[PDB]
Amino acid sequence: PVEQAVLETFFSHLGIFSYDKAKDNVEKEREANKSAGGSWLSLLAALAHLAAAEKVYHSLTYLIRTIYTSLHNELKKVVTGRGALGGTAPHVEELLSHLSEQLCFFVQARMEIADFYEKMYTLSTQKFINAEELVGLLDAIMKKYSSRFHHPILSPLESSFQLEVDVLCHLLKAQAQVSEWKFLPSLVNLHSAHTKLQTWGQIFEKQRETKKHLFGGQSQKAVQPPHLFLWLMKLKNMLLAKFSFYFHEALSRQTTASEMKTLTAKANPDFFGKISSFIRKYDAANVSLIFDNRGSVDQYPAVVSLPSDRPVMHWPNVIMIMTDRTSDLNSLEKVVHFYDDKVQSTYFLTRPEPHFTIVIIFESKKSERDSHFISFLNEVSLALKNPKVFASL
Amino acid sequence: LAELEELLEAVHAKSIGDIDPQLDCFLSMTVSWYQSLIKVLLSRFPQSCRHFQSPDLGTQYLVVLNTDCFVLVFLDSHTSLTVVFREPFPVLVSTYHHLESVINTACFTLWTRLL
Repeated sequence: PVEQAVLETFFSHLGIFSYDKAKDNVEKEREANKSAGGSWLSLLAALAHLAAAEKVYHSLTYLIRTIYTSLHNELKKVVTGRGALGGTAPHVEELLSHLSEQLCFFVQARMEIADFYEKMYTLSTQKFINAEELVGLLDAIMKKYSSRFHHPILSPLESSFQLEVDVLCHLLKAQAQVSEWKFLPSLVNLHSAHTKLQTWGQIFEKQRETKKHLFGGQSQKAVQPPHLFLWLMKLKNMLLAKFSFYFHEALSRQTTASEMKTLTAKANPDFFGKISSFIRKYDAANVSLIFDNRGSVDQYPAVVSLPSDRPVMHWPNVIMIMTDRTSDLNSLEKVVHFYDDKVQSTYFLTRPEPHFTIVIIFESKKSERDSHFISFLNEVSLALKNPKVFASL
Repeated sequence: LAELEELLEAVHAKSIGDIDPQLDCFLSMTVSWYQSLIKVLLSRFPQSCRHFQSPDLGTQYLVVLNTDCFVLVFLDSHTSLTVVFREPFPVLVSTYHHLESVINTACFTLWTRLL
């Protein structure tokens, strides 16, 4: 049937992020079929509204509920509008009703995803973000919306949805896995997220190639990816950089120092390089990122140590500083400064994570008013927590 | 290759996913990932790794001998990860230790592709 072909073309255009082309095609079909059944016109209008809503969601400018509710209401009216006065085939009417039900389910799923994105944007301002709760909510939403729009007509839309949503899940567990000092599942989740991003980029490049073919040989602007895709890529890069910073020793043990440094320099941000530069400039005796293994001296081992192995002599001093300043470290924003006259050592401790502590120890008397070390620690903590990516998402 | 195929028919092999579900993700690894893992295993343990390939290189078999138990990685370019035991699977620590080294090698290869 002509209606099925038009719907398939519109869905294919939507799956390639060509919302404008799909909307134009739907409007042209509705205008050319003004004498057709009312159900077909309602379906075309609902498809145009859904394409506009999908474009808005991809732009991520709503950070949408009203548009999704209107689209769902239109789809429900189309499904319940079993008007035989339009002359359409009964099989075509049943297919249209099934498509309307699938579109309503997809609209509800999109509204849930937008609500989750708004919640993430709101929680971006929090000092600490609970990745486990977000991952659980995403898994519950995916299970609720699982196989809700598995129609072949909605094939490219659903494939465009889950491959994104799961990608977000691939980030979320990673954000938990990095928090729990789990290297293997964090790496697996990062690889899955990178694969999903590459899959989305394949469709983006296909759309760009189609646009270039339609526009001829002119130097047309490349089809930029939507804000959601850019935010996901930035979050994946930040998570990979954080994992490289936390798992620097494991990666460096399998290669040479120069190769490890070159690999770390590619990660944005390169925490290891910045730490090394700060140590060289400030002549810091040691910089240690230690993960708390309690509940999972040995209880707080130095996961990362620069520029050498963790000083055993400064271990009990750091332990005492952490124990005495537990309340200050729990705020995850304050930096604790301690001075030991017996060893003449200056220690600056920060807690960017509830299970991770960054300690800079210098074999000299350093005043607590030295804003350079405090600013460096605050910047490192902000990079580790990564609230800027979620804020800009 | 023919002798290894004939010997595999009279031996007991169990997939990696059967022992631990967390390794099932390795069953979905790509052919390129399998080849990279095989190369990494050959480089790490050249003395204990045996490589058999078809004349057209369509089928490649990598066995990391421990000697009654070994880990066999089979890849068909035109993939599988199972532990081969001469006798039936026991209802032991050395076999687990051998699997741990292979798991670390597979984990190391996966981490390399992410950077």
